[PDB]
Amino acid sequence: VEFVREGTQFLAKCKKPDLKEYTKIVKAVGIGFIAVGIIGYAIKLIHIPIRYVIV
Amino acid sequence: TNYEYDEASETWPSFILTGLLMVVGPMTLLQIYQFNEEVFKNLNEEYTSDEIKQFRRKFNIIIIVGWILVAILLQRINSNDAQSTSHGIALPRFLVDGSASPLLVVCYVALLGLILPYFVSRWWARTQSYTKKGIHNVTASNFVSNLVNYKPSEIVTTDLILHWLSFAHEFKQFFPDLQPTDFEKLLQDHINRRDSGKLNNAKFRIVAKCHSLLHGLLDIACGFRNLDIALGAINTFKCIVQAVPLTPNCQILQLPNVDKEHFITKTGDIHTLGKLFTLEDAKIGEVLGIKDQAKLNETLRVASHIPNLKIIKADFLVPGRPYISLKVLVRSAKQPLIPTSLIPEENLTEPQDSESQRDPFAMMSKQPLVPYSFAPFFPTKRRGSWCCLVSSQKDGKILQTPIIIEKLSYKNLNDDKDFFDKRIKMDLTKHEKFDINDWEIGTIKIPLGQPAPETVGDFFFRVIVKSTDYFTTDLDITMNMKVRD
Amino acid sequence: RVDPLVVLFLAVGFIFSVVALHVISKVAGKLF
Amino acid sequence: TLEYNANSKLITASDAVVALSTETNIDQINVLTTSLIGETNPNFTPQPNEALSKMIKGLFESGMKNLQQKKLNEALKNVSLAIEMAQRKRAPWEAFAIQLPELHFMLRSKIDLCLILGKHLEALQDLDFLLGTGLIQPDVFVRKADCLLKLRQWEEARATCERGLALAPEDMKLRALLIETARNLAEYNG
Amino acid sequence: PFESFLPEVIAPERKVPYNQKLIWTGVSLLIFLILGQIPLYGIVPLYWLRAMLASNRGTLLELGVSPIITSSLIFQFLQGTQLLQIRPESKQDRELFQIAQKVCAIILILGQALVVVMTGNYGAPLPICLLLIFQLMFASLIVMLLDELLSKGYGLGSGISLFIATNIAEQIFWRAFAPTTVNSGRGKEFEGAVIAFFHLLAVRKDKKRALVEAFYRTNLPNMFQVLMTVAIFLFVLYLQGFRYELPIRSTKVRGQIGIYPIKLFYTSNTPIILQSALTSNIFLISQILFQKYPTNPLIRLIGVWGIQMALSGLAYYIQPLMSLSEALLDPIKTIVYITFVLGSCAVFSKTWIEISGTSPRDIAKQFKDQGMVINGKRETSIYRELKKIIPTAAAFGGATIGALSVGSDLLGTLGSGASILLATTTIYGYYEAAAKEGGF
Amino acid sequence: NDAHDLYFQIKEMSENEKIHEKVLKAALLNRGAESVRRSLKLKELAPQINLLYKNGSIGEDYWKRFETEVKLIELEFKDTLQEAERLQPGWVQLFVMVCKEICFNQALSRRYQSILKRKEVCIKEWELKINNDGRLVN
Repeated sequence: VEFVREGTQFLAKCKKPDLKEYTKIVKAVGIGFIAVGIIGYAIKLIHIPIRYVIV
Repeated sequence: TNYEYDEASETWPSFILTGLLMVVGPMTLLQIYQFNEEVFKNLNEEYTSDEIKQFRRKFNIIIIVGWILVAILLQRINSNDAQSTSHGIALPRFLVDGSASPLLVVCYVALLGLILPYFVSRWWARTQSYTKKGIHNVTASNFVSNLVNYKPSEIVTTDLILHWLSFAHEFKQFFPDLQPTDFEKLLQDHINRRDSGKLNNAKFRIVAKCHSLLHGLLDIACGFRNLDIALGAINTFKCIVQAVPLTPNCQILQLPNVDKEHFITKTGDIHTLGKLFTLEDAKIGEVLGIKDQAKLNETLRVASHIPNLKIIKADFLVPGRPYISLKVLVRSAKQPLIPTSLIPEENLTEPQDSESQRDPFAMMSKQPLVPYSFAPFFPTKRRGSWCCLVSSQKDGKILQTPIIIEKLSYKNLNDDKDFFDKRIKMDLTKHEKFDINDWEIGTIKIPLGQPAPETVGDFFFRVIVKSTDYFTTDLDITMNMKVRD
Repeated sequence: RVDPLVVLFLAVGFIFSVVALHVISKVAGKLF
Repeated sequence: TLEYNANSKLITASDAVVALSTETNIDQINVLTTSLIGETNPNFTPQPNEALSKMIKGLFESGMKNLQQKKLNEALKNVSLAIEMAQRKRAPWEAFAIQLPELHFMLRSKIDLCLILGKHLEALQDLDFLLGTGLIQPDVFVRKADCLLKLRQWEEARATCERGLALAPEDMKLRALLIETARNLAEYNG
Repeated sequence: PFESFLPEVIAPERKVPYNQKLIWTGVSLLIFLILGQIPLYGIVPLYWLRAMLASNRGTLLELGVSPIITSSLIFQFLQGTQLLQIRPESKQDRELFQIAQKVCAIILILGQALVVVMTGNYGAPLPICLLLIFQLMFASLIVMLLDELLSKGYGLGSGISLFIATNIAEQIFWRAFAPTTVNSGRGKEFEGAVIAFFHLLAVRKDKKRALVEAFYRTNLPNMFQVLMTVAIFLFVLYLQGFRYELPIRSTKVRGQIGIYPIKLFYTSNTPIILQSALTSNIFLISQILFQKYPTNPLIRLIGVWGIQMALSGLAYYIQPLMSLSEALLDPIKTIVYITFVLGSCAVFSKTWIEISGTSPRDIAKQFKDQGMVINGKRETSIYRELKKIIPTAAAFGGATIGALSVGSDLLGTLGSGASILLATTTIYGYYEAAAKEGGF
Repeated sequence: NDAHDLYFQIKEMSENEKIHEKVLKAALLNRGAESVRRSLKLKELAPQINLLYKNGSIGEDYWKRFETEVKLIELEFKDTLQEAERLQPGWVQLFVMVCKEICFNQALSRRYQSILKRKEVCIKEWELKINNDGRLVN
């Protein structure tokens, strides 16, 4: 029961980010993830008819 | 496996529907969710020449079309009528097995073989050839070679700097037919307010381009630790932006409507704006020889609005990185002298907080910008600027790159406090409208860039803050740091 | 010794050669 | 191109227009040749000449004696002639640490003399040359600032006296010059 | 020690700005993705390893980054056993290590190439075999040079994690916007969530009738899994800002006051990686022995496969939970599996923070070397204070990692929680590096 | 911008027109002085050049050009010393000192000679009205 108490004390000692930086963080990470995912999706999609016609 | 294309055209419509919806939605939502007084912004275009106006003039439907296409495809879908697995794709049949079967692959291989490599190579070459400062490599090499074999015997003048600028490589790309001598002649005509006749469009271009070139030359000169060259560069920039040759009596020649053949012939003692403001209002017009009140008011208003500098308090600071702080008093050329003792000293004091101690430049970056300059002959519109440089006093060599400041409050120049005139001479300090807390005092913070010397004693320094657009009075002070440990 | 543009050009040439071999082998069987 | 004289053995460029660096190199080579002609020994020693220095000293003393005779016009001419002779008829391969101090000593006296006479531009140029050639002393800042004030250049005068005080802050004349410059500049502006 | 003359890319002499580095990363990723889509010419397993190695069969990228990762792990083990006795006081030793890495990567590439061409299902029958080997060999060389370039400084960071995150994000996007169709009795059905959702919303025109069916999709991914995925994504995002900061001050030069942050996810990548690797190896070994050996006491005790899935054995407990059903049927199995995964990730975090050279004693030595000290504490107590924060922080981070992973596995998101957390931490590291550096 | 080829031109002219001998030695000394001055200039300018190159505002090729010229100057000086020993045997140990003195001597002479031209520049820049005797008549 001491481990959860130490964890609670530690998280109370950590720093929770407020909204003003949370919005920038989530914006940056979402932009990056969407930018890589859309590229991947388009690349996998376009290559299917090309692979069919070529081979 | 092996999929089956849509030959009934039943599956791709909804795919295009969602594809356009996912892009229109957030864009429409974003579209739905979506300090410093300037007095010359009107008067500048009032005296600008017509040719310069013509030169400066010469030199969202995606949403609605997406909505239209959405409506069209929605109506097309609504017009439509409609154990083992059967895999299939949403792509139509004609686009993969019709008469346009090789078209897709040939345009694809074309776009992947010729479009991407050529463009990426062009972009890489363009980004690589240019320097980080913002100039070409050939011009930087030429500047360095010129400063390398520079005899200290030759005294720097304006013509020498113009001749050095005449070899700019970026001018050759603009006009591959012209010559450096032609550039020098054009710049001489511009400074002397002479007409090129036919190459006015090129003279304007090179005049507009010389700005970044001069800033790069200043940076390189400060790099080589040479003071005279930097000072001459500042003077040349002043002469270029004001379109006037450098003369001892130039602070009055930069005025809009003056006649040299009359002014120089009449008087020989007026060289600053204070000496001119010492005279009467009609005396000023009678001296300048303009005899036009409707135009005299304009020149008086433009002459009584350029900023003069004056120190209030300067001292060293020794944090982990030593940096100097300045207390500057921006005043006009008409207001009399105020004693420094009248300052409440509160603006001189600084608040000591954790955030302020971490980055002292934060409060400095809060000051507003400076308004647009008054350049009746410069092609484009420019803002005021102030570049500061620091050197040693033992030998006389520049010790760091120049810092250029842009944020400043010109509140003390507004037409509100016009009662504070010099010709009144009735001790306007004891006035009913005199409020010592109304006068704002800007601040300037300059880092040393180098660690403090390990020795003990007094070590003298010298900081200069010159103008970049006008010919006002600047600062030249010498301070010494007293390392004591 | 090696520049990035060289690597990109090598990759482009590689993929171009592969697709060229593919289309040539397809058209050889199609015509004969 | 370039032609070679036979009897004088002096090289002259026969071209109509030539670069300035080429002219400087040609003059340097000609001076070297006319010095090597006079110098007969095959392996000359960096030791300076004697009779030349003695003649220089004699000319300098003859110029200085005009001050004892209170003759202020011919002394400047004599000192200038002595300096010209010392600069021309001295071999280039002589010692530097002996050619520098004598030139400095004569130039200081010449500067003082022309300043006493009433010539300002020449004195200012000579002061600037002496300050740029590697001699920094508070004794020259005073004269430079005085000359600048005489020829009405207030900004550079202020800069000069400030730099001078930045090396000898205990001076009493530099501060008076600073006060005078401040007053003159206040009149210049206000 | 030897001599070598092989091609190698040169690093920039000056710092590359943010824009050029971004452009280079983008174009390199585009080329790497195009390479993984072209099939072979002369042609006529476990999905877990194929996804983890960022590779797929039947294309030029059938090998993937396996040779590079194997060479890196091999030299990691060689550095751990202190056999190379590498000294940081010499750069020639580092150059020799790098050239050895390259020459071992290429020979491992060729060895795996010959192995797969002699073992693969392509067939024994010669010039076709030679050209097919040379093609994949050249592809491996190209991707190796690309990774070396991205690591030389032209890229934001390493390339292996970038490619892994790329493949994970692509799998996630494909499991949500699958444009393919399948007709099985009822009709043509999309495999993506939003696609099938809008399709049933449009073609049926019945709100209540179509929504209740499109939201469940008992057989195919639905919108509910997408909501759970984005929810856990924002959750792990909010869990990133948690960090402990302690006040520090320098003693060598005065006026130097700073802040040392201690994140919650100290080495988040390693414990989940170790757990996934051990679980995959255990599953593979158990399947192999159950396929080879028909029935034995120990073979039945360690794991028995059925409807394939392991059941009634030791490997039966190690299998992750599918959904709330199997959770409520066997609570003891769920409890023991949760305890096992939590203990494993916790001890992995502990051993990794011990072996990586980031122990509280090591950071105390580092501070004493730099001369840093706590603002309101003495000098001889820095290690004593670190002992009270660092191990607890590591254990708690590992515990939360395990909890997030098991929650993702239970809620039935679009993808496995491990890949999602890896991608998120990679993106977060890139973003924090770009922010601390300073640039647009 | 050098007098290096001037020495070769003088040598070629002497090979045909039978000019005096000391002019060759003088031109050789002049070339040596120019070379040693350039070497000292490069030595004293190297740190600031390296600083600006690390700052990233000078380019890349100029750095390599500078590094090349560094040894090119040394090779030219070595060739000049070889030619000097060829012209006069046992005349090397004094040649270095003669060069080192004449360099500074001619530098000082040029710096002093420049003042005559330097004088009128300030006159034209300040618009002064100077009568004879160097005095001001306002």
